[PDB]
Amino acid sequence: QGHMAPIQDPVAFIKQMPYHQVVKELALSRCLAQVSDSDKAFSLDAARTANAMREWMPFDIESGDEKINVLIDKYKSRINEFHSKSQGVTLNCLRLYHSPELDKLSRQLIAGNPDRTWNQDNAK
Amino acid sequence: QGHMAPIQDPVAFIKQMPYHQVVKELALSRCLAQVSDSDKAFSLDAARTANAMREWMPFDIESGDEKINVLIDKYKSRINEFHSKSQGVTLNCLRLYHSPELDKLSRQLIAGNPDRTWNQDNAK
Repeated sequence: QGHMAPIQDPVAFIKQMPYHQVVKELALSRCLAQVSDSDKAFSLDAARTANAMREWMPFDIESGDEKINVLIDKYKSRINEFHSKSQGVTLNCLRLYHSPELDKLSRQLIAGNPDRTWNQDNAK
Repeated sequence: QGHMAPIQDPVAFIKQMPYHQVVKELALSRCLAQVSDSDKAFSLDAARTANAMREWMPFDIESGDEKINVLIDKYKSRINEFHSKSQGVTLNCLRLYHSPELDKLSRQLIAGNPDRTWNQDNAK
């Protein structure tokens, strides 16, 4: 009730990002898909969001898929030794998203300069 | 099988962030909690992750809770008019997370300098 109007360009905010950041958005979204119920609407939404990111960057799909997925696998299942009741899978995905490892990989998986944006390459 | 060892300080990566960024982590995590099934393990995990962020920043809880939540509400339910099958609730939360609006609010809700870090204030 009292819902806001539809979003006209859903990926406008992605198209303004440097490509290395788009890779991180894909990685985060897929991590979230993998740590939630594969047979649920949220997990499916996150998976499709991750996959859709590839349209907006010159991503190296053939090698990049498994390189990203192996890295996700190194973060997503960690047991969090919290100090002083959930497992913190969301926290694991955030740790991945901010990791130096993902930051390094995010630059390697982009054809050309990883600091360019989709808008730069397609709109102007 | 072949699982990696437990994480010793789960929030080490949060403690190194400028406080305004910690607010964004809270906002993203809670957005993810709200767009997933409230009666599911993932949603609960995301909620607890969001709530746990407050320990690591001088956050203005009394006003900040609803200010963050009103902003989440302006992003989370948007209908994405995709060009050329999920609703893209994950995308909505990412849009929130990168929004100028959240960036502005994230600085307003921190006592003192919002560019300081937990480590700066507590460890050295």
